[PDB]
Amino acid sequence: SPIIWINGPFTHTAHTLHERLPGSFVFEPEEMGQALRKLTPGFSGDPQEHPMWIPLMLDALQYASREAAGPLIVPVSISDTARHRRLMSGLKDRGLSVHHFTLIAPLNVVLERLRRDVNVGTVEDRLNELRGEQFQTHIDTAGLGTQQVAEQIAAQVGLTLAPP
Amino acid sequence: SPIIWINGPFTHTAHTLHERLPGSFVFEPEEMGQALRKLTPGFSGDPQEHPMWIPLMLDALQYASREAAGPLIVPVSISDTARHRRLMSGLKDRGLSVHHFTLIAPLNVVLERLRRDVNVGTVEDRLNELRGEQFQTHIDTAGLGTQQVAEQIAAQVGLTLAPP
Ligand SMILES: [Cl-]
Ligand SMILES: [Cl-]
Repeated sequence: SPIIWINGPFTHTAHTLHERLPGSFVFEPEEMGQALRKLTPGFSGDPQEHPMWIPLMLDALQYASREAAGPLIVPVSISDTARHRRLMSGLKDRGLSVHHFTLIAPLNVVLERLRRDVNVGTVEDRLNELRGEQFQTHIDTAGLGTQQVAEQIAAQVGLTLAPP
Repeated sequence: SPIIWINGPFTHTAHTLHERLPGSFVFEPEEMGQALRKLTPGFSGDPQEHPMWIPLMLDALQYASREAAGPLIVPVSISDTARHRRLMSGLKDRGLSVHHFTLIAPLNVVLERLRRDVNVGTVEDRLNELRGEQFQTHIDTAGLGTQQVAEQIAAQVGLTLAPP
């Protein structure tokens, strides 16, 4: 069944798609990061930088793929071109064909989300990096609510959404 | 005196500019990397990933700046948006105002250079990353020889080149 892989600079999109695709399951890669941080002596920093995170999370994803009734929805937040490539070639290796998207979001929307929980230049650098073609397919969310992003993503992948 | 900071995906440009700007000096950041690799217990990997490389190379650059007769020319090869930012804010901190450029080079030119000493997708990912606006000012070298890139860079920074 389809795998919808959504990279973002921030979440709600994944949830919205989930609510409107019956049988769908939200696979959260961070669960593998939390396991690895607890199982590793002397670990610090971003769990998603653990050397085993990419291969073990993708192994789990492959198994999840075989068990999924409906579409498998995977929210990620990756900025590193090298980690992105590693992930993309890992999927391919495992024979997994995913619909992969990167959300291009307006600076003010990102800054406002971060504040409701931040150097503007550092945020803008990130958003500028995501706009690189190594991150295609791009979905620009300017002027769109979560419902409309979800709808746009579903249209691109050829999926019919249940109503809101 | 002006600092001409040239990031590239590959070298010859720096040399050409050097040959046509009397009094100029080519500052090679990799010399600091080689020192740090030899001075560090258990070190492996890219010397330019050494945690002290950014701050110590930039300290050296600041001193070089005070001693330079002519323009200071600095060839770098950086792909990491995070390392790029670190470098850019480090310069600013040290009060150094540099003319910073990233060469956008054609895929075939890069692939051909690498062969004369390589996964096409991995190269293309890198070139796509460099085209991000976090890497401005961009200089697209399509159709240009080293002499013409040098000339273009000099024009942008307001410098008169000696003849070839
Ligand atoms: Cl795209
Ligand atoms: Cl530019």
